[PDB]
Amino acid sequence: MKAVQYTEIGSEPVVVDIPTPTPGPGEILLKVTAAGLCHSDIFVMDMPAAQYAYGLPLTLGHEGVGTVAELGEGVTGFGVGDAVAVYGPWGCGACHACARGRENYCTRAADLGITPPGLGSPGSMAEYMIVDSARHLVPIGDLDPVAAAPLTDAGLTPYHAISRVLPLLGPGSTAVVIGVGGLGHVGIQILRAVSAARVIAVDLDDDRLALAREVGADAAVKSGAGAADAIRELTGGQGATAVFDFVGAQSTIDTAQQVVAVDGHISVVGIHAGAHAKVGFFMIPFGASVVTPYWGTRSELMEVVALARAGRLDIHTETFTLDEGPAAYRRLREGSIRGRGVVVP
Amino acid sequence: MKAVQYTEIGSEPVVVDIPTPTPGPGEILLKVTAAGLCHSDIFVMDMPAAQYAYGLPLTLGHEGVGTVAELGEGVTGFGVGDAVAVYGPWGCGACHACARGRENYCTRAADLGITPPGLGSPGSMAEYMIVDSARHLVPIGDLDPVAAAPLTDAGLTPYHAISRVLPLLGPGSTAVVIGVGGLGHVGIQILRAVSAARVIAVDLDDDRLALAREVGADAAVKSGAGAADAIRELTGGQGATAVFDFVGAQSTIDTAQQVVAVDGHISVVGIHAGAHAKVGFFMIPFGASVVTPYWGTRSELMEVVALARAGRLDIHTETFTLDEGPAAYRRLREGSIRGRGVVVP
Amino acid sequence: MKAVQYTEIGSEPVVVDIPTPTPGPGEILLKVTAAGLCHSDIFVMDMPAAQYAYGLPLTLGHEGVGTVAELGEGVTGFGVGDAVAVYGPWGCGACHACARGRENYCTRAADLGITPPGLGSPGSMAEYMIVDSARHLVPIGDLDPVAAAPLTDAGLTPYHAISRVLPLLGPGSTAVVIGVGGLGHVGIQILRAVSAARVIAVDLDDDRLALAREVGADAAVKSGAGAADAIRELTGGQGATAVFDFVGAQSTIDTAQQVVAVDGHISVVGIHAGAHAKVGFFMIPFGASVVTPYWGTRSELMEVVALARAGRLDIHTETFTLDEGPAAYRRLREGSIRGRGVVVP
Amino acid sequence: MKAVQYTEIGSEPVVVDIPTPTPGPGEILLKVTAAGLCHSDIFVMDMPAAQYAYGLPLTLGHEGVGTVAELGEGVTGFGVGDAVAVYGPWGCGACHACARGRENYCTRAADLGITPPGLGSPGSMAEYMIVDSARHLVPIGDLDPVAAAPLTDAGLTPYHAISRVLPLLGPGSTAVVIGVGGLGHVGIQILRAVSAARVIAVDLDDDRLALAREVGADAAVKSGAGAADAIRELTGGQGATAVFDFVGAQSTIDTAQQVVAVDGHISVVGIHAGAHAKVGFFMIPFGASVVTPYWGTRSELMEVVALARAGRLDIHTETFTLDEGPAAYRRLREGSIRGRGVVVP
Ligand SMILES: NC(=O)c1ccc[n+]([C@@H]2O[C@H](COP(=O)([O-])OP(=O)(O)OC[C@H]3O[C@@H](n4cnc5c(N)ncnc54)[C@H](O)[C@@H]3O)[C@@H](O)[C@H]2O)c1
Ligand SMILES: NC(=O)c1ccc[n+]([C@@H]2O[C@H](COP(=O)([O-])OP(=O)(O)OC[C@H]3O[C@@H](n4cnc5c(N)ncnc54)[C@H](O)[C@@H]3O)[C@@H](O)[C@H]2O)c1
Ligand SMILES: NC(=O)c1ccc[n+]([C@@H]2O[C@H](COP(=O)([O-])OP(=O)(O)OC[C@H]3O[C@@H](n4cnc5c(N)ncnc54)[C@H](O)[C@@H]3O)[C@@H](O)[C@H]2O)c1
Ligand SMILES: NC(=O)c1ccc[n+]([C@@H]2O[C@H](COP(=O)([O-])OP(=O)(O)OC[C@H]3O[C@@H](n4cnc5c(N)ncnc54)[C@H](O)[C@@H]3O)[C@@H](O)[C@H]2O)c1
Ligand SMILES: [Zn+2]
Ligand SMILES: [Zn+2]
Ligand SMILES: [Zn+2]
Ligand SMILES: [Zn+2]
Ligand SMILES: [Zn+2]
Ligand SMILES: [Zn+2]
Ligand SMILES: [Zn+2]
Ligand SMILES: [Zn+2]
Repeated sequence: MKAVQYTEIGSEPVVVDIPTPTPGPGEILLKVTAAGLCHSDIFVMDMPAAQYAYGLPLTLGHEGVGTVAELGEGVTGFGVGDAVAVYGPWGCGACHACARGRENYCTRAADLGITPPGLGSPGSMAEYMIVDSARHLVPIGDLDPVAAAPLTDAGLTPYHAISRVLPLLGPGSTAVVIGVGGLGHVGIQILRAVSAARVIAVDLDDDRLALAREVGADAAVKSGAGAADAIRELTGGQGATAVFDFVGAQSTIDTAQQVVAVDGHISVVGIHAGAHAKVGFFMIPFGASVVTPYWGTRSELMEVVALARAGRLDIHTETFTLDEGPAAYRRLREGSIRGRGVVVP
Repeated sequence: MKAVQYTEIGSEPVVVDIPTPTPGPGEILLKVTAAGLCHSDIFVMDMPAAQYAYGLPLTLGHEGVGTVAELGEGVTGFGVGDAVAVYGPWGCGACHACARGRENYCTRAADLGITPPGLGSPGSMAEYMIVDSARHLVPIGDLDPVAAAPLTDAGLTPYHAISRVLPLLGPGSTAVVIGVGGLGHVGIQILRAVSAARVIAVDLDDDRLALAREVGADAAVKSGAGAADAIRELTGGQGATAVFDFVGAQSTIDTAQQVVAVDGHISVVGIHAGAHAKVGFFMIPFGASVVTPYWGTRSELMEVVALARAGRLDIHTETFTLDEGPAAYRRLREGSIRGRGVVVP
Repeated sequence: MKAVQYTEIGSEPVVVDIPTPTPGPGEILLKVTAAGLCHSDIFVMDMPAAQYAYGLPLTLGHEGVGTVAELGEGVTGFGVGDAVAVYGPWGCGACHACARGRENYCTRAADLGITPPGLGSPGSMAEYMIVDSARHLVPIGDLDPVAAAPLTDAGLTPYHAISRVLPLLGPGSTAVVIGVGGLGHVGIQILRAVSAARVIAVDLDDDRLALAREVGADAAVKSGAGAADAIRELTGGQGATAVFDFVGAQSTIDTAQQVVAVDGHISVVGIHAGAHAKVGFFMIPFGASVVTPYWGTRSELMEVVALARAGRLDIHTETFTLDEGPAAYRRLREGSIRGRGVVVP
Repeated sequence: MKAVQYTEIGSEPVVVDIPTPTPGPGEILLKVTAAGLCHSDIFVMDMPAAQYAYGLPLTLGHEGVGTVAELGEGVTGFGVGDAVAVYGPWGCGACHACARGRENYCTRAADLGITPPGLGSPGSMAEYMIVDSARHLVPIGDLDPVAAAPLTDAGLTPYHAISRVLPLLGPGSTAVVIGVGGLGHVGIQILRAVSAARVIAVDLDDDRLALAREVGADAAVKSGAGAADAIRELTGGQGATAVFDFVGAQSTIDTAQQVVAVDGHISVVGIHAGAHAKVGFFMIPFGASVVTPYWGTRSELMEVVALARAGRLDIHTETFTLDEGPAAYRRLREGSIRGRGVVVP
């Protein structure tokens, strides 16, 4: 089968031919119908040799949608042909966090060597993929697979981050979204669907600001040195109830601390090496909590799928072939994918 | 009347003789029965002239209990003789936060120049004090005033910090308490009363470790370079569900980040200028939130008083006269008060 | 001044001339700009002499908006001319419930004879009204008073009822609204604004079904014997996550129990003498909780006003003069006010 | 193997000899070390033929602990020898409720015919039992099996009921526990461990009131006509924040409604044919929610075990042989087991 793999430290992903896999006991083989590119793939491929821990080669792609092709021995709950999305942050399934479907916060996964598809286990950017267990599949019914693939991360991660502090986001609240890319442009729509928050979007690029308005942002602000003041002008000196930073650079985190309200929240979702919020007296308002959330929970993925089926999400995508896999990643690096890049095998 | 005041930037507090205040409309005059010393007083008195903002002179004492002595015009809801504790973090009373009793997170107080007694307004460390409004008094009934004064902050503050994440502290959880002083020793007892968390205490002083055990900590380990390893030995690789740092030095925050669990919590309660948690990827576990909480809410103060009335709080105190005020603050600076220092005018 | 009063048991309200009131200490005098009619007014007037406890005469009107006309001694926080809404369920202001702004659940108000305007205290259906304390006024800025008056109950009450179980109403959830009248037509709109719930409206009146669709209901079905089956056809055998019954007749409550989901919720909001949910095994699904909520909290009222200011609420009203007061109550009785009747003095 | 089975409508259970089961794919065979008797078993056996739905014969016992004796094909996560407690309310594992581990509220189980061991599937009152899947096993380590068995229901069910409203039970709150039997005597101890509530116990029998005090009730009161007054005598006319009714007869539910506080909670846990709370205006206080909860969640069972391991639970048991099975049910019917009856095969 055809797949797109990271094969050498510091090199670009390449199209390879590798054996179509066979599902073992408990496992499920999907024919992949759509595979999303995530900016985290770029972070991974940029890691120095001394830090990269996912193994080589690695079939990329941790946003996966497909149809069930073959059932491993003993698998129940799905039949051949079923359209499903892959729950990515695999956990042990048995610890206290896993018991609540919070497998993203599994306390055993690291020790047991359990890794996500595309991030340690073979990913979805191939004609076929293996899923470890039936509980990491979620039915999507007749959802267009291309729009559905981003739901597994671009949808799921912001959904989780927002969900952590949803009770803060009542009428009169303001939510700031920094970074209107794959995650950001979906995060705006989630905010509008599950809360009455006023949504202020922030990006370096005017066209991304335009995208922000297209998907529902009430306001759009240019990132950089003037952004904090501009956000405050919109909120009055009260500041923003919550800031969801899908960039996570030191500059954006700094902006977030300068606009967040007393008893508010900063979610640092974007990943930038060494960048960090500075949480201490006189450096952040009283009671404004900060967190680096990770991916999302099982029930949350189901909720994201429900938003999509209700027509509440307009996922902006561009489609590529598998052969275009490497070219798509160059486009992602350069910031020319207006939304989510999705490979259709 | 006799009072203890901060009078000169960089000097020691001095016992003075100022006029006895008279309650204006809405105000209540208390005969002060007990005034707690707080380590925050030391921070305030150590601020450079360029940073000190509370005005000179200042009557110290933001932990106050007393008996209703005189009602200002219009005041209803209390009678002369009523024993009361004073709610410290005064708010505008009208904003969204205040409307929920969360006056500590009032978004108007700073602009309106509303300040706490002993931290901008005349404090409790005098024979008498003024309270601005009935809603800032809470009934204590027949509670011993000496052990009651500390409830207003030594109790309230850790109680609020713990309350922010109470749902995390189920059976099986671990709470670490760094700093077993005024706040810490009460924080331990709160944890034991409102949760099933296992409580691990940390301090530099072995006698304070003993105190931690006396008030019900399950374990108590020396602070410093070996603390994180010792803590982890006790919890196993899982780490602590929540860390309540009542020291807030960089070293103690660092320890906090080194032991906190995935999806856990760090509460930086102690105040050390420039000290801050570093919240970013690869520097703290996924999902581990961090906050600097501030004082507490009105209903929380009521709840702390209810804990004390139910005999759940063994508050350790040393009693001083007003004249001993300055000396008591020296005792606190050097760390020789086993618990809370309390002045009885 | 002119006012509409209930003056004798079993009779209709009448237009009377009574003295314009003078604000005492702490009180505020409003020039009333809008007074809403509530169906609870009909319940009150329909009570037998032996049950009616609100005293006679009684100036009706517990939905009130006005401008501050006169300040009582020592009142602060408002100036003459300020546009305000009246928070109705007055509480003691000092109990644990009140300290959280939940004055609707005040545990002292009964004992202290603290009653709401229009429901024991003189109401808003008059040229002027007295408000007991500044904490019972909420600023409405430039909101049109006619549309604003219903926010104080028709908005507040459903808002509170929904807010009790907001975390249940995630994507994929369903909320049934029974009764598309004053409260119901606003409750529909609150659901769409603060949740991703699908909204199914239920009413006896075909024109009210149309109103439900006009204000955002995803579906509307005829009430009565066939309604449960029809609701279930819409939701599949899962049933409705939550049912908000703004009628509260035995028949509508029976419908609610027949459609509510496992671990769902029934909020019996509407008031019908003797009607009640029957909560017992085999009579209702496991975990489906039931409550009769009352009015709403202070912070909730602020949140309702914020919804209105953000253009999230389209309140359907019909305007009457004071002289038309009694005629308007007759219209309310016959069910010919499409939304909320509002008197403009 | 020997087992205790319900074999004939209206008859007592009998000791039988039936084949030892063999684990199918995914299933686990346990050697049973302890099997708890529950009063629900009596309710089941008292069901008329027309209502009884669990099939005959039925091996009784929905409280089970044992050691892993054999793994079915492809089972992972447990080894032969492992000591485990059985999670009883089996769900589909894949719906939105199950994804959160709330299998007790699975919306698919009825339609799929998924039934609990002892309540439709073969129970634990036998030398060996089958568990359908690994996710329904929780490790107990070296916990004594006799005292562990009750954790799976007598512990889990009260734990879940209390957990639904735990935020209500702060310092100053009162929890009433009606019925100090298998569940009740554990419920009292859970309240003391996970909250600061004052616990008032109610029972018909003085010796059960003695039991209540032995396990930490703050007060004990005779059930019946005088109970409501006696509870209010203890709580002051304020009422009880929460009432956990482990009897659930019309009379005890009536008592609960007569004592519950405004904005409080009644949990109808006990099962008595036809009895129900009557939730309507003037029949119950404002905001006081009522629910019939069912069993408990996966993470809750883990928490219960964690309480036991930390020594927070003193489970009163009497031990029986399998041969004494029927005799023990006679003892339970007459109310002469002082706590929980446990069969040790
Ligand atoms: N925490 C998690 O569990 C997790 C999950 C998924 C993605 N991520 C991270 O989230 C981030 C976003 O991922 P993506 O795939 O949506 O990225 P993307 O490449 O699709 O979009 C990046 C967007 O951010 C904007 N941007 C860059 N710098 C900015 C700045 N200084 N200020 C404002 N906007 C700026 C760009 O213009 C672009 O619109 C990445 O860092 C990724 O690694 C984290
Ligand atoms: N966030 C808030 O609203 C707020 C409110 C009250 C107090 N505080 C702060 O809390 C802190 C504690 O106040 P307090 O009155 O309890 O002080 P305290 O003087 O009574 O007690 C200090 C304790 O901390 C211990 N300690 C100091 N350094 C330590 C370290 N490196 N490791 C372990 N233990 C150490 C000491 O041995 C002593 O037992 C102060 O910084 C105070 O300003 C903050
Ligand atoms: N619990 C509280 O705090 C609270 C607060 C305000 C109002 N209420 C109660 O809410 C109820 C509604 O008040 P309102 O002013 O909105 O009433 P309304 O007269 O404005 O509207 C009544 C609506 O209910 C519909 N209706 C009547 N019977 C019905 C039935 N059998 N099935 C379906 N629809 C039916 C009518 O067609 C009409 O559309 C009243 O009982 C009032 O007492 C309770
Ligand atoms: N909802 C659920 O998921 C679930 C789960 C387990 C048990 N239950 C039910 O809970 C109830 C208790 O079960 P158990 O096994 O603990 O019972 P048990 O037989 O062990 O104990 C019953 C206790 O209730 C007392 N009692 C009986 N009538 C009383 C009254 N009128 N007032 C006060 N006390 C009274 C008895 O004296 C005894 O102490 C049963 O009805 C059972 O079916 C429900
Ligand atoms: Zn990603
Ligand atoms: Zn796990
Ligand atoms: Zn202090
Ligand atoms: Zn305020
Ligand atoms: Zn009303
Ligand atoms: Zn009150
Ligand atoms: Zn049972
Ligand atoms: Zn299920």
